[PDB]
Amino acid sequence: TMGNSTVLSFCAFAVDAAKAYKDYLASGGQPITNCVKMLCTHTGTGQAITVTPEANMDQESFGGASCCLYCRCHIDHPNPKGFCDLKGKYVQIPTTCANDPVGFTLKNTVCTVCGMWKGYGCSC
Ligand SMILES: Nc1cccc2[nH]cnc12
Ligand SMILES: [Cl-]
Ligand SMILES: [Cl-]
Ligand SMILES: [Zn+2]
Ligand SMILES: [Zn+2]
Repeated sequence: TMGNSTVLSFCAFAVDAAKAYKDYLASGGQPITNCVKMLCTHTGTGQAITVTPEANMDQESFGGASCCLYCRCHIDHPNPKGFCDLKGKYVQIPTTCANDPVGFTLKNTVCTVCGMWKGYGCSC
């Protein structure tokens, strides 16, 4: 395995950190590990990003910042404000994707209607 520090350093100093990690994953690289898994009942709302763990039976709940490429790389977030959607919150990851929470949050978008992940929880 490359190891978390080797992967995160490679992405952090890349001109495009998101593309560096996606290309690394596509190459067969081991996902970033040591995301902070939360103790929960799996009876929550199943919403994507929440003040407290909200995993349903089809999700795992994690500490938000631990699942954010930009937080883990200690680099600026790519928006005008440099605001992080995940920091200080809990993130629900479909169990089928929970081996790679950083890649999941990087690649996916929260539905502004139901507040669930588009293409997963979202039933709009
Ligand atoms: N997705 C899940 C549902 C119920 C229990 C579980 N323990 C770990 N993941 C779980
Ligand atoms: Cl580590
Ligand atoms: Cl979901
Ligand atoms: Zn972040
Ligand atoms: Zn929706």
